[PDB]
Amino acid sequence: MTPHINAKIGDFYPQCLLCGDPLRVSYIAKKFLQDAKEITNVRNMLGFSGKYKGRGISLMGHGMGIASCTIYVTELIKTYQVKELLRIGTCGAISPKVGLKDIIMATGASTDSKTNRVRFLNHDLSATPDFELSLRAYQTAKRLGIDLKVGNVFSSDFFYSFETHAFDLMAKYNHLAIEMEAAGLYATAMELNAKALCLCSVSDHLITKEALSPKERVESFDNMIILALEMMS
Amino acid sequence: MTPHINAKIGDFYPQCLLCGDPLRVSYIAKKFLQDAKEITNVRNMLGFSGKYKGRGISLMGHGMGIASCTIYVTELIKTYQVKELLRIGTCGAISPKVGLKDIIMATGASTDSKTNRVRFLNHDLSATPDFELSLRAYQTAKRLGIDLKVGNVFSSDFFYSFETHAFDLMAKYNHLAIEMEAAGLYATAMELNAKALCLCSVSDHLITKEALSPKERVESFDNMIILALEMMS
Amino acid sequence: MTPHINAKIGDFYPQCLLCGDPLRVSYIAKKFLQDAKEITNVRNMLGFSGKYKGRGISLMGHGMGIASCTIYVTELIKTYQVKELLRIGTCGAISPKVGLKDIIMATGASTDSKTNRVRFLNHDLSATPDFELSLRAYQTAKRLGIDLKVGNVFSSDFFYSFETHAFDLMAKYNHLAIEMEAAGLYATAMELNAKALCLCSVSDHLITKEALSPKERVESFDNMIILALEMMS
Amino acid sequence: MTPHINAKIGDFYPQCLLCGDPLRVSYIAKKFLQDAKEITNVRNMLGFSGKYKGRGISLMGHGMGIASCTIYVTELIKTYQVKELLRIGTCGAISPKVGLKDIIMATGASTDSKTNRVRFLNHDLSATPDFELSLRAYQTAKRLGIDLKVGNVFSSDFFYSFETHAFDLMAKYNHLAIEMEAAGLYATAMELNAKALCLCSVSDHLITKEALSPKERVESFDNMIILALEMMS
Amino acid sequence: MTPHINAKIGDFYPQCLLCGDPLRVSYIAKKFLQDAKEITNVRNMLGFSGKYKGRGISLMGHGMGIASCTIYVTELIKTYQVKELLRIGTCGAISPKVGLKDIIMATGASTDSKTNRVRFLNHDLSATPDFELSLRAYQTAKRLGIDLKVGNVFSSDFFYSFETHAFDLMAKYNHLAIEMEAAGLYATAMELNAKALCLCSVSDHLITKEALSPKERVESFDNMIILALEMMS
Amino acid sequence: MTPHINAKIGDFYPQCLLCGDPLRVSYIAKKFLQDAKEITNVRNMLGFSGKYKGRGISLMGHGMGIASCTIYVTELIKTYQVKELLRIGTCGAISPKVGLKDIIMATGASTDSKTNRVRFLNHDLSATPDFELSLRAYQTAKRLGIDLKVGNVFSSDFFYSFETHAFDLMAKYNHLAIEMEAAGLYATAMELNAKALCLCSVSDHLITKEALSPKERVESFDNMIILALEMMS
Ligand SMILES: Clc1nc(Cl)c2[nH]cnc2n1
Ligand SMILES: Clc1nc(Cl)c2[nH]cnc2n1
Ligand SMILES: Clc1nc(Cl)c2[nH]cnc2n1
Ligand SMILES: Clc1nc(Cl)c2[nH]cnc2n1
Ligand SMILES: Clc1nc(Cl)c2[nH]cnc2n1
Ligand SMILES: Clc1nc(Cl)c2[nH]cnc2n1
Ligand SMILES: [Mg+2]
Ligand SMILES: [Mg+2]
Ligand SMILES: [Mg+2]
Ligand SMILES: [Mg+2]
Ligand SMILES: [Mg+2]
Ligand SMILES: [Mg+2]
Repeated sequence: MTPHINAKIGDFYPQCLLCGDPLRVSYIAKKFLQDAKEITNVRNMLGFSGKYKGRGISLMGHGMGIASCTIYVTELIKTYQVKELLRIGTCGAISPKVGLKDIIMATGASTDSKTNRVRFLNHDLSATPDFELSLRAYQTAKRLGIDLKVGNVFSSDFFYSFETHAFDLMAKYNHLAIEMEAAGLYATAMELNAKALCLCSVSDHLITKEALSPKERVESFDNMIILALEMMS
Repeated sequence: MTPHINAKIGDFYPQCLLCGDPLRVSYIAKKFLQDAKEITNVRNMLGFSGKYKGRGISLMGHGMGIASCTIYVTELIKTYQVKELLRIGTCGAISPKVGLKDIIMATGASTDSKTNRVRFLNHDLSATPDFELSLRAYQTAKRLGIDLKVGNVFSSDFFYSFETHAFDLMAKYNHLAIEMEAAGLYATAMELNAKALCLCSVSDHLITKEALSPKERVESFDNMIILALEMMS
Repeated sequence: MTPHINAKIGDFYPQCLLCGDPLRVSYIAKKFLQDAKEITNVRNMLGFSGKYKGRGISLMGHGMGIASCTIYVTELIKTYQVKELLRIGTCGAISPKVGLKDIIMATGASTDSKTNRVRFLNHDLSATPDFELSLRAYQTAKRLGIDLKVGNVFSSDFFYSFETHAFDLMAKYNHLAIEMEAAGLYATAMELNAKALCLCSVSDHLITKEALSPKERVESFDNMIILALEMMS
Repeated sequence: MTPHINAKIGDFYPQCLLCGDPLRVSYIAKKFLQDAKEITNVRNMLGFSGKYKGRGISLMGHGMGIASCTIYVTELIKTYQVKELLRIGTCGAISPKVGLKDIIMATGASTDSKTNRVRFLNHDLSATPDFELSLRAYQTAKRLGIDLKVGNVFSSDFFYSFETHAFDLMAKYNHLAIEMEAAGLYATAMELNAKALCLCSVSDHLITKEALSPKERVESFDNMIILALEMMS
Repeated sequence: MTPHINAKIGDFYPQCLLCGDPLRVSYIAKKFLQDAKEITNVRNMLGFSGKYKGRGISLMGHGMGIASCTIYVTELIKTYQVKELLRIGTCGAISPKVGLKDIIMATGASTDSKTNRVRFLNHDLSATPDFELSLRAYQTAKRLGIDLKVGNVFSSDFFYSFETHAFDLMAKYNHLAIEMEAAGLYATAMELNAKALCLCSVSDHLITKEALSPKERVESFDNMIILALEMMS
Repeated sequence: MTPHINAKIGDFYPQCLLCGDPLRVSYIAKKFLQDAKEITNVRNMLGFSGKYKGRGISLMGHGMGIASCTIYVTELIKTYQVKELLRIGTCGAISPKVGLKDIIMATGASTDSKTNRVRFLNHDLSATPDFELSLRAYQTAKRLGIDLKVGNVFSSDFFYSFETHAFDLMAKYNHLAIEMEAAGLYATAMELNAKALCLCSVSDHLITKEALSPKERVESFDNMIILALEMMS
């Protein structure tokens, strides 16, 4: 129906888990869902619908960066009637308050993008998640025994930053890590009256240069997948 | 020992309620606190310390606008050891999702100020409250039977706006009301690693133009004072 | 009559002395005026009308920062028919050309605020005083034998600056001191076709670190008060 | 070896064709290359190395938006030593000088992104291709009988624009069409001293609403693919 | 001695009259000065030194636009030791407070240029003249019977404006006319510790569309030349 | 027929060589053209029409800086029907890729001006030349044995820069030299659907501090004059 999704209307459940990497979306479908069906594959951006503990859930890839994420989120809401969007992904830590394998709930997404100024009268849009979803993540993490870290992230247009000298200042202002999509998800969900939240897993520390190995990346990401699926039950 | 506060070091409790109007601060001290002492009065900007249900509580006026708010909040944190700052105040509603008497909890504060661009590398700082405090407000409001509305506010440098044509756009993006200080409170608490939250009571609707009577403004504000004091007890 | 002033129309004389501190406004009324009457007290922001050497003079406090100052100045012009607004206050000197106790007449007010960009097509508004009032201040200072320093000030949204490294640059560009309201007074008076001027007294030197004692502050400020009242006779 | 490309060092030829859609990349490898090997597939972002008329050429997908494109282009140039990057793709025409089927060569890429201001001291970076490549494209098109349209494109962070009222203005300034990556490819190739060029095929007209069927889209895209490969051969 | 001035060190008097049009500079030297010597002519941009009523007077052309004016003013101050710079020129009136043949003294120069943001830490520089010079102009105009109009001008990078819809707003904020150099003269003189002032004669009314004939333009300009020379004696 | 040009309609050929220095325009007319006639001289900004190798050529001075250039280019296109504008000039090198006496073809013109943001929706206009003219310059330089350097220039509002610390960054991004008009010529020709190109000759190296002597300046400029006239023949 859209240039970027070839699902039929109704193929998506009203709650959708989002991730930048469509191969990880496929991995979640195979490992954690029952009866999962591939519903879209335009540009190799895979999405699925299946069941977790008897509950229907959808999964959709969104690519990297605010511009890509905004395209998919816009279409999910406007065309596919998605109401609740839970994004997961990795991030690079910049604060001493977090370490490798930590899960962060982004109560705000700062950015170096111009997109929110374009959307919002050239002023400062404070891009934020839906509070009910934030409460649900916090409650579910308490239930599962997960030490959820809570603060802002910085959504950058740059993976290869030209402003590494500014990381300490961002950490001072309660930015725990850097990723590339949260501000676009939040602003699009705000634009279109939908509920959204971003969780992210610390795979790399940008201050120490320490990184997880491939094997511990998969293990730690699984912990955040389970948090997300449990919160959608 | 600041240009703006003449309290002695140690006169403030670590939890402080903030309001822009020092006469409303004095009203809270007289009506709701026990043994309230006026601890500061530079520029007629009054602050107090007293007890609510046996628990020490301080109150501080902060004046109008981000620049004034920032001065007082900075001094409270850096000189007076204040750790938790709960701002209450009125606001002008701009969204159909709220009406007069509603209490809004601002999970984000957008702004037309340049102050956060000056603080934050000329990028977009998403100014947000402390999550734990927002959870406490949610739980306390539920206990008290308050239908707490949760979303963004827009903190303006203007009371007499030159951009009233933009109010519908702001409301579309989940801005429930306009006030003049929240983004500064939030940014200063982020800067200084303190816990802050803003609650605001809808006194007027800037769109549909309804307005509370002076007698309803008292009952509605009292409702929000009680929420705040119960939160800090 | 407004949310911020509870005077009756007619209570203000057409010339009004402005100061951020309502307690200093009261002090001027009691020390320097005859038959002074308190005409407003909303938010503890006092204003008065009285006589100086047989001539009617009003005084009004305006709080701290551009947003606070703009609210009061807007209402004084639009509602209370004030035509001439003479602001006094303290400042932090940044130029070697001034020292403690000097009085500065601001022939321009630069700013880090975004307010003038919002007002003025996103361009640079050169915020300036009324020329007749500047001439009167210059002539009155000569008459009184005051060495009036004439240059720009920098009106900042920050008392606790994040840009102290730029003070020398600002002084190079003929900024003699920093305060927090002149640019808003000037822009509002420009907006509404009224006459405004700001004088400020050097209470502290931000470069040399020299500072007046509490008692020296009161004595030098009196010299400014006299200059101002004399220009309004 | 890089986070977004799992090719071996040396798997890329120094000439690489780029496209946002990795499924079109795989289509090109299957239909136009001989002995094509899939050399990378992280995030389902496919790249290939194969031969066209006896010469080795590589293909790489880059996703949607400047941020995504910049990631892949940076890694291609640095880790994989790619020297010539020829991007093809579709675009939405905004000018009367072009229509469906037309191939545009972008001698400049304007943008609503902030990325180039971040890169370029907050000034205006004129993002441009390598001139020798643009000359090779012009000569190859002439030899093949292609009526190459030459002008600027506008690279937007938005597929769903909030500024459709501005399309006529852009077309007046010689912007023939809108796409989402050219300015990022050009800025990154400038940063890293590599040769880049963007060609795009008009598949939709955003003014008139002309739109090609899936069959015409394939046939018109083939003409661009052949132009690109002939340029590299 | 500089790339733009071929005068010898010492050829300029410390007082210099400035004008954009070097042909008008030559006209002033021939008609109003005694013993006038042409001291510079690079790029046909003429300067002179002569006598007016026994007093040494220099004249220098500066071209059109802030960037051109800035070049000449910088060299006059830094290399040729000029201390006082009095600019005359024409302007396009935008205010009902002025009409054809009026002389405006610019106590502020607003601008659409980025130059002052580049100079002034990305903030708003309020570009203003030296007050002593403005007082001398006021007194001299009174002595000569000239009804000098006093307010801001808007210095634009555009003669052929793209923002004519904004002229009324500019006029509301006390901008009497538009020209193209004042803000650059004022900022450069502030930078380099020199005394500057701009006067301009209304040659065309941009609102009412009134314009002066070629012959009328000459006679009204003479009145401003005499004012400037009388002020410099 | 305009405020800045007093030629009659029809006095300009449709191809015009442009230079900032009207005395250099005069020098070109007398040394390289046959039957040259002065056609305009407002503000001493000279322009001529003559023949080179039997072919009609016009020459016009445009002064210094984007604002001055824009005035003349706008009038030449809109009033005098000029269709092709070839600008020559000097520049200050900032890249190791170029040295004194090198001729640069500017395939893009970056800028610190605000003019293109004002023209272009506050976004980034990539200011570029006409491709056919650039091909003609490239081919003509090859024919004449000139080693034409091809890259971006930076068109600045400043001859005396406040940002010399950024020169290396701009060179990294393929900016070979700094001048002051190219971005304005390019934006105006794009605005008005005309063909433009800028060549510039390195007179000074801003990094190494090398400079040409006065006689070297004339001799090296002659080589680019011949290049330009040859491409117009
Ligand atoms: Cl390690 C890492 N991860 C992510 Cl998600 C990033 N986003 C921007 N820079 C980044 N670095
Ligand atoms: Cl009614 C109302 N209240 C507040 Cl606090 C405001 N701030 C800015 N505009 C406003 N309107
Ligand atoms: Cl000492 C001093 N006084 C004032 Cl009024 C100020 N405004 C901003 N910084 C300041 N410092
Ligand atoms: Cl049809 C179309 N195609 C592309 Cl590539 C676009 N980019 C931004 N808007 C767009 N519209
Ligand atoms: Cl009539 C006229 N004169 C001048 Cl000096 C101008 N500057 C910018 N627009 C203008 N119009
Ligand atoms: Cl040497 C030199 N030449 C030119 Cl054309 C310039 N433009 C800006 N700075 C400059 N330096
Ligand atoms: Mg991820
Ligand atoms: Mg309030
Ligand atoms: Mg004060
Ligand atoms: Mg594409
Ligand atoms: Mg002039
Ligand atoms: Mg030149």
